[PDB]
Amino acid sequence: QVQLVQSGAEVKKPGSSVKVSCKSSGGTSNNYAISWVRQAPGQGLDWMGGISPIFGSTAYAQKFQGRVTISADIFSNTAYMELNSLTSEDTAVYFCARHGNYYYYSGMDVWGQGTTVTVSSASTKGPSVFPLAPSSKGTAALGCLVKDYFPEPVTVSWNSGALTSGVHTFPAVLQSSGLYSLSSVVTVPSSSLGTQTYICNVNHKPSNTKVDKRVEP
Amino acid sequence: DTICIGYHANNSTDTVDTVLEKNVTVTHSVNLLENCSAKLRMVTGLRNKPS
Amino acid sequence: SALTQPPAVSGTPGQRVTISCSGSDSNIGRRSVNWYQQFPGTAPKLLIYSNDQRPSVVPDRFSGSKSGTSASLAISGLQSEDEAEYYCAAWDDSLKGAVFGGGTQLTVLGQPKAAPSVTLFPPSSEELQANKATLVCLISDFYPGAVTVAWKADSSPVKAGVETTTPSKQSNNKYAASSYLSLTPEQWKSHRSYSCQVTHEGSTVEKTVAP
Amino acid sequence: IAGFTEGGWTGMVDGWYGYHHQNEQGSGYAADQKSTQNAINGITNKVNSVIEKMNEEIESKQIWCYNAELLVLLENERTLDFHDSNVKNLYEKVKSQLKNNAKEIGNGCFEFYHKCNDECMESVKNGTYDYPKYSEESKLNRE
Ligand SMILES: *[C@@H]1O[C@H](CO)[C@@H](O)[C@H](O)[C@H]1NC(C)=O
Repeated sequence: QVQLVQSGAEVKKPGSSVKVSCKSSGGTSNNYAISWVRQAPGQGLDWMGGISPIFGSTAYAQKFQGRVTISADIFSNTAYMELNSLTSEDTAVYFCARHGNYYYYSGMDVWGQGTTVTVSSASTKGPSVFPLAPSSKGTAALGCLVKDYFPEPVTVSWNSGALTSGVHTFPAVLQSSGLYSLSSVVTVPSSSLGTQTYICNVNHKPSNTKVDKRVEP
Repeated sequence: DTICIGYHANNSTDTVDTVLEKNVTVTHSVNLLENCSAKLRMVTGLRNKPS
Repeated sequence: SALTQPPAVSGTPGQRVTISCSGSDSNIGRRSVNWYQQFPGTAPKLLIYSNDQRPSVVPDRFSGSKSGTSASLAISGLQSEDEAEYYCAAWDDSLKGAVFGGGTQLTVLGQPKAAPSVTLFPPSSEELQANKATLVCLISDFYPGAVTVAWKADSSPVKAGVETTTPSKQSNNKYAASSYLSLTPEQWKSHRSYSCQVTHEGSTVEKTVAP
Repeated sequence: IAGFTEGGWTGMVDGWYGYHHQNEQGSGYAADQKSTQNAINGITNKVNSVIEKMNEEIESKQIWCYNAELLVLLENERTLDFHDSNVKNLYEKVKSQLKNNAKEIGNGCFEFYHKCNDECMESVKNGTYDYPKYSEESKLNRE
């Protein structure tokens, strides 16, 4: 079975360029057409262009023309997408897909995991965490606020990951200020509050920040 | 009403040599110098003969 | 978008529902149609290709049709797992590119209405010390997963600093969401009350905090 | 305008082998998806195979350099002839479909003795052409 393997997620300041890779693992895709399709966050699919290495084709969307360089390598079963003159608007998730045949008319039936690329003029920052005390509620809610961190993503666990039931961590919110922020909450029995203690494990790899915080009433 | 059967052509300038012919122009070719003879062009496309 | 898709469709389990694609002659009119299925945060999957062809693995309840410059995707006997975003696609002869629809949101609502439980949090003592204030609104256990959040200062509505996350599903299948109002400490100290107004299916729930 | 005997089609970008049709509805280039893909499946297979064989000393490495360059020549030969074989199969794939419902103009083109609309054209291309459907129409026009 054929598989598509993309480089990990990338983050760049505007105007630089980023090159994303696609490896055909477990077989070759040289005999297939491959396309790069991008999804802006919460947006529809957008065709950037494609390449068919044996056929001898390199194709471009009219809109991405002159700014993108799509190249391929038959020996390594790898396809490349290079985007240039990056802007914040180029922030998206980028996919590679293998078609049914050599050309782009056929449906695309094999997809890479996708590589997320984010363009922001800011740099790396550690999150600021603040506890959310249980004032309100036979069941109650307490939580953690993760504030002002760049770039994505941050992981949160509770009590060294031992606490799992009823825990929900929200999607992060990108601040007008340009910093991501998010909240984590858990629902617990009201009875257990005075007795049982709660600590949140927050890890942010990009800053390489590891913070433990205890939430108290 | 007519229908024609035809083959592909383009402006590819790539040339390769074959046993019988030398410098045949083709639509696409791959260069094997990734892994010397200076030219190790292998044809993938077909012979380029524009209208 | 070269291809026209409805923003959202809805169905109850067991129903047959249809999704439309409106194009011009340059694309659908002259080209084959492909349909894609996407689950959130994951890569798309190919559903229909060449207008009506279906992959071997895809359930037979999926079918495709194309007429003129418009195409339709039909899913009969709708199931809960089919809830996802759907994209029509075609090659465009004028553009010499693949074009996509805006995307179509299918909702399979197999739960009875659940109004949200709202719990609103005041700024932490630490955060104020930082000279920052944020208010956190937690909306939980509501179904279906669409709500509107409004923030009030005193009894008057405010919009600066309001940033709201999109609904996400629970373990118990209900949706949950969070909203934040970012404040300067003086703004927070000054007005007597702040309220968070959540509206779900036409009914408003409110929580209020005071310094 | 012809046609593969006289030369290649610059108008066709979407295939190695294809059709060109002209009728009341229009004139246009189309690719034969089947035969080209087969070829690509074929061309790529040999290419992968050629690479696999590849991996006093100055002197021997010159020997080895020889070994490749010969192989390229064989496969380049085998390759171009493969296409030339394939284009033939397509013309004839078509000539076997049409029979006397059409004229072989020579140089690689066919002119129909019956009216051919886009739907009939397509029937020709996919191998489902209905000879009897137009065969009465064709018999008359010849005379
Ligand atoms: C090969 O062809 C080119 C024209 O593309 C010509 O300039 C060159 O001299 C030829 N070389 C040989 C060795 O025939």
